[PDB]
Amino acid sequence: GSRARVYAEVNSLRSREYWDYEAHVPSWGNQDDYQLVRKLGRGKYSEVFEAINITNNERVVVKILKPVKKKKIKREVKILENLRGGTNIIKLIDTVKDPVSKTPALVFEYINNTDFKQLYQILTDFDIRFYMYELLKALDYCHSKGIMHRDVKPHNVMIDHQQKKLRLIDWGLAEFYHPAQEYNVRVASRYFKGPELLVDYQMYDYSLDMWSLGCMLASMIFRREPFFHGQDNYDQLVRIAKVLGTEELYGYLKKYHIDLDPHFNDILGQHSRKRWENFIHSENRHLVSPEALDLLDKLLRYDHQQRLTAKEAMEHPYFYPVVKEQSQP
Ligand SMILES: COc1cc(Nc2ncc3ccn(-c4cccc(CCC#N)c4)c3n2)cc(OC)c1OC
Ligand SMILES: [Cl-]
Ligand SMILES: [Cl-]
Repeated sequence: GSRARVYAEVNSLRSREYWDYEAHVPSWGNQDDYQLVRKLGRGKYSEVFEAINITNNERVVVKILKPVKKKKIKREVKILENLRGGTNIIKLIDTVKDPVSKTPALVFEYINNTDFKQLYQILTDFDIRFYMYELLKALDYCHSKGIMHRDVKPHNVMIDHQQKKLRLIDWGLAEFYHPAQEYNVRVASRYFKGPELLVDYQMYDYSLDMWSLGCMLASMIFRREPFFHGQDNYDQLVRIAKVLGTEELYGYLKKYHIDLDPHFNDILGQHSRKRWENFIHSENRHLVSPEALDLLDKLLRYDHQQRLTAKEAMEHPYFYPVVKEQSQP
């Protein structure tokens, strides 16, 4: 068995109403209050449009939800309501339906986001520390509120690089953590899936998000994006094992009594645990420090229970420059 090291009992200590999302009843307003301007993106079960609120000329974003169980919609809405006002959590402004189609939609604050594929390549050492610290604030907050995001990746982190404002978005895969609950492993996006997901270990927790965050950190400081570039879910674990080593993998599986899909027998091979310094070269050297490598080593661990918590990560020396700069000249 496995239990989160932090925030394990959060939900059981709260009113049932807090976590019993199936009982939540959203109030659906009129989407006619919003003029859609342009498409910003899409997902498996949504598309998102920039919009103007006709009544007050506020620029917002409208996420039109594609056909899903009402249950998944209630989950996302209740989670967003529970996290509202939290540090660096996207603000849910309203829940609306189009009168003709009857299609439900969520309205969020607009962030003047720079595409990560443009942004990450101009970030300084300090900028990476700063934004990673901001994202950690969001994760410590949601974890403290009993919620796992389960889809941390650059696409889900909106950054206004002028305002220095970061928001964690797309809470559609987020879930309430309950100790000993077995969860579906078909979460996250391939390059950000923790080893627990890839070996079908269901008793995971908030620490899944910390794997994903470590993947982001590695891509930012080393400039190899994505960092672990699997061709499929099987190959994803092989790419991880080429860095973290196979001995440590087999150790992890034995510790948690995880049976390894035998398709891995012929593709994993035997790999040493690598030095993180191996990834340094002339074009990324300025973004790498001993502190960054120590943090990465403590996030990207097979054993989910051994990974730093969001708060432990915030306390790491890598972020000392950020903590110091929070008092302006
Ligand atoms: C993403 O690109 C851009 C995004 C934004 N701004 C923005 N602000 C808030 C939210 C909330 C959800 N979203 C979103 C958008 C697209 C897709 C998804 C994923 C779920 C679905 N479908 C969420 C948001 N996007 C601005 C831009 O330009 C100013 C962009 O262009 C760079
Ligand atoms: Cl979203
Ligand atoms: Cl250190």
